[PDB]
Amino acid sequence: SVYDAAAQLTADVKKDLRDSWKVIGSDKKGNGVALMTTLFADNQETIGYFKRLGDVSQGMANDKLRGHSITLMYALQNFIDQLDNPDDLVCVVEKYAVNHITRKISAAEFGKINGPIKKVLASKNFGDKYANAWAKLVAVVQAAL
Amino acid sequence: SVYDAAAQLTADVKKDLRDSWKVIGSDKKGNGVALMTTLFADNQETIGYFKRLGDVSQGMANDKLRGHSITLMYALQNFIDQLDNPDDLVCVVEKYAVNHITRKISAAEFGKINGPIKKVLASKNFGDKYANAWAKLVAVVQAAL
Ligand code: HEM
Ligand code: HEM
Repeated sequence: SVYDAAAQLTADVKKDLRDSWKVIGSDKKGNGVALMTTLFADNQETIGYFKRLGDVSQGMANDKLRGHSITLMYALQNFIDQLDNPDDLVCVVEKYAVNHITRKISAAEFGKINGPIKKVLASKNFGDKYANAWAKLVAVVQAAL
Repeated sequence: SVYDAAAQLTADVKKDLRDSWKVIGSDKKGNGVALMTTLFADNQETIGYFKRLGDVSQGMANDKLRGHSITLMYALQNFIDQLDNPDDLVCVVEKYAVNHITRKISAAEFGKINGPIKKVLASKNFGDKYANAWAKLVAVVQAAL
């Protein structure tokens, strides 16, 4: 359940999420597009879902991809800001979950974002410990799909 | 064009937007729900558009309305953070515009949000000058509808 998944965000996990977000959240445009391009590059089978964005290989030059990417980073900002209150975290998670359920995105496919997050964190010198923390947060969204 | 509208936002207008957002954006859950409930109170004809959120008169207790309201405040956060780069502002504005075009929300209907914004600003003592600044930002989105 979403609530049990949310319960897994312990004190250390929340700390690791905040500390790493201070760095990756400071460049939403750059890191957001990096996240998306890495997803498309490593999981080419997911590109079909993003038909509305056009030629996603254009990266930063594609305005639709840039707009989508920046907005996605604000969803993460949203999650981080709700870590203090699990009932609020759950209602925003469920809101975004619906955006993906309507696009027929399963829990398994949503989980494909973990690879890209691990790589982006790694490029900023944040290792496995941080990648695992982020996987826990992603797991909360997965529980709602 | 949307770019024209964005490019018309001046230094004094941006200053007023940021100064007022420092306050209204500090309690996203509270002011977000206040915005939505005020819209429903003053413009009852819009309630039907939000059927997905369920019984909106439940206010804060309605988890779906709460999730929506908090997320709406991050859309405004997004706009405020992109004020100095018109190209970035335009791409996020067009992204959110699509969310409304798909729901058949016209430019005139979107402008109905100005009343609620004016009232919420007034609750924190931000007057007409600030309401006009916000109407200019809303007009940027209207240029995309
Ligand atoms: C960190 C994880 C992710 C977050 C926070 C996230 C967030 C978002 C947000 C905020 C939107 C815009 C919602 C809307 O306006 O309708 C979106 C759209 C979308 N997401 Fe995700 N997403 C994530 C991962 C994924 C993954 C892994 C997939 C695919 C396997 C996916 C597929 C989609 C699709 C298809 C859209 C619609 C794009 C469009 O046509 O505009 N998302 N996502
Ligand atoms: C300050 C202005 C506004 C902003 C920034 C804004 C932002 C948003 C956002 C971020 C969403 C979620 C998009 C999605 O996930 O699909 C949304 C949904 C929606 N908005 Fe707005 N909106 C604004 C004003 C309005 C107004 C005045 C109306 C028209 C009465 C409107 C009607 C809708 C509807 C019908 C939905 C879909 C709700 C649902 O079923 O989830 N919006 N808006």
